[PDB]
Amino acid sequence: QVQLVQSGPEVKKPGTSVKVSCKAPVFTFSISAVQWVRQARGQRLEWIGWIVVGSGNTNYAQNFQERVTITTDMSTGTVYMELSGLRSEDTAMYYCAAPYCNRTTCYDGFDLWGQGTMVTVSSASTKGPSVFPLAPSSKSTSGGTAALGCLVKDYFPEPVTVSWNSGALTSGVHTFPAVLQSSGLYSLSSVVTVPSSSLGTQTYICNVNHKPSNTKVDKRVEPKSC
Amino acid sequence: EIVLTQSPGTLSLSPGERATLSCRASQSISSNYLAWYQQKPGQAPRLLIYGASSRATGIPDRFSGSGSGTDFTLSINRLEPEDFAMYYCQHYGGLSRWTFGQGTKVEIKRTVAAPSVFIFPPSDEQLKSGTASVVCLLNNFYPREAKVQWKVDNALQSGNSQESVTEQDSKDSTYSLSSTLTLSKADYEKHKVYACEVTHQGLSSPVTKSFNRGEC
Amino acid sequence: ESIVRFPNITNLCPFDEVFNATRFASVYAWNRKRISNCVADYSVLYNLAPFFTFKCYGVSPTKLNDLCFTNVYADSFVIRGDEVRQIAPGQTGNIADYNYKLPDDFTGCVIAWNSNKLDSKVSGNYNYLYRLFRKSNLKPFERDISTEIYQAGNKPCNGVAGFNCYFPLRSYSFRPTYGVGHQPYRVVVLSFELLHAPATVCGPKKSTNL
Ligand SMILES: *[C@@H]1O[C@H](CO)[C@@H](O[C@@H]2O[C@H](CO)[C@@H](O)[C@H](O)[C@H]2NC(C)=O)[C@H](O)[C@H]1NC(C)=O
Ligand SMILES: *[C@@H]1O[C@H](CO)[C@@H](O[C@@H]2O[C@H](CO)[C@@H](O)[C@H](O)[C@H]2NC(C)=O)[C@H](O)[C@H]1NC(C)=O
Repeated sequence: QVQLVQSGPEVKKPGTSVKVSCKAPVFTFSISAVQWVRQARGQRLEWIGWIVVGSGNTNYAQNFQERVTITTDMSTGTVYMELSGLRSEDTAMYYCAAPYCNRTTCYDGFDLWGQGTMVTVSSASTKGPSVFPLAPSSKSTSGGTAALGCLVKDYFPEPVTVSWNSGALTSGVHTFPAVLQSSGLYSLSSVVTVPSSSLGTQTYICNVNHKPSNTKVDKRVEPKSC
Repeated sequence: EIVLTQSPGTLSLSPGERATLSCRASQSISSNYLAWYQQKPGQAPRLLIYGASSRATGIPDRFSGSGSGTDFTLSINRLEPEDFAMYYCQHYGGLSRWTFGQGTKVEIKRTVAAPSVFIFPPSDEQLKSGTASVVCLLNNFYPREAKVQWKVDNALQSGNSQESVTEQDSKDSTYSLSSTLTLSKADYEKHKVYACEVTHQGLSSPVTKSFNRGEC
Repeated sequence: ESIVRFPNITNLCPFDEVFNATRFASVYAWNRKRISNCVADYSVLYNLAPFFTFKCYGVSPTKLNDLCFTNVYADSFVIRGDEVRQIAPGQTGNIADYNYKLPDDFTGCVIAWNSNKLDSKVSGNYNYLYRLFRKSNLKPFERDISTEIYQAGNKPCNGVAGFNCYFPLRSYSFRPTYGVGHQPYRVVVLSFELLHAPATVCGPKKSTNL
């Protein structure tokens, strides 16, 4: 199908009001309908509302009804959604979901959906991540493998790209999901499983590139001999 | 009010095997104003059901769930990699508020794996920063339901346990977990014995991975 | 010096009876005021209001007086401000596609003037409405009264106002604080159709002295 363009993510202070732009590329909402739905990581699509765009008649889910407003922009065919009284836990994915509307019939059920917008209420100005190693226990390498840890802590915004040996090393590599720990700060963990014989022989570097903070940091995991 | 509860979402199911997703509601609703949506993580769901069965465009007869009044269900006849996703039932009747469903974790039936528990001493660079965190690495465990518990100097804490769960890795189709014991360097010096005891269904006896700051 | 003496003015064709309206009609309907045998007093048109927007589609605006035609079909409607130029034959739009459309061969003229004070009030008069959709595009010169909830899906909602089952009227959002593009004007039109009739509607003629 066609993809509806959606506004870029931002981060704001608590108590603000956010306007998120969702506009169909070549689909004017003449008699069409839409509205937004929200998810946090792994949670329900929390419904927000629905508007008959052609009309303007609204419904506000009686949950955020006092803080959610919608208006359309027929001229450019954009729908809007303002969420006032932004508090902490409103940090979540935003989706604008509409059904296809042929001018004579619409396919019952919203199918043409937006890209997805990230909204963060928590502070603060992008935390360019700080990384530290986690060397495997010397006496724990008896099993033929060692766990060389890679901790990334406290970063903002949304998750940083972490690579092993400039992306060449991918064997026994798993990246760990969002690790919000205290005051909303996001962390993560990375470990590569490697043979014990290759500890000292081959250099093992964490290549962490955080584009939003422009903080490209490299740290080498050297297993302590004990 | 409308409370529509879904099936026991956590579906561990072998490929090709049948599935059934009940969307029992708290009120009687017409059997047309409900649809089912399928979501791969990191992208929005997709339309599956239009009205009654009404298999969606592109989607074959594979998804032909039904139901009426207060009972509504979704049935899966086979399994394909795209089927392993979040399933959502949603009510869209009248000018009334549109009710949504919690979700359903359609996944693959596996063996009962065990978490390979490895603990890690805090790194010297991190100590020089005035902090200390101990990492309890759980890997290749199944099912997802795991309890991670921290005994420090044989004293029990759960509050300062920031855990998360990786999705089933493609190479092995099972979860990996990491718990971090965030604490100030003062707490690092105050405590000598640090450990992580892990209980799992795959673990008849809970495993306790212990390390000492003297050796680690 | 030619004598052009003619009998008296006879009976005024009642137009200002329509234009001097207490309350005009919504585009949802039409006044459709038929004016019968009388003298077509079209001549008196300039004294409506400042900035009377006028433009015709087949008859000379000023020499209209002498051209006697058969009958007149007169109807009126206030419209959303900027939509004035929607009222034109063969020009698609919102109202022109689902409210009222002029056939291409409409020989008549279009009259429009601003309303503002008379229509718009600070409290807001949501009495006037307009169409939102239809099963199909209306044939020209046709009136729709049905208030049937639309069927945008494969299922007839019967009588429930639901998703993809919409109501066909929204009000004229008229607040005086709105812009010139949103200010309600008053657009009327006068049909000058030809038929098989003795052309019982003609403009009057002046006279000389004795
Ligand atoms: C918009 O209206 C309908 C929706 O698809 C289209 O008309 C359908 O055409 C098929 C042709 O086989 C018929 O079977 C359906 O019965 C028609 N729909 C209905 C509701 O009767 C029409 O072609 C679409 N037009 C555009 C411009 O997309
Ligand atoms: C609508 O009403 C106005 C107000 O009475 C009419 O304007 C008057 O017309 C008479 C004769 O045509 C003049 O003597 C007055 O000076 C006019 N008054 C004002 C304030 O303009 C007007 O003719 C009517 N409009 C139409 C076209 O019927």
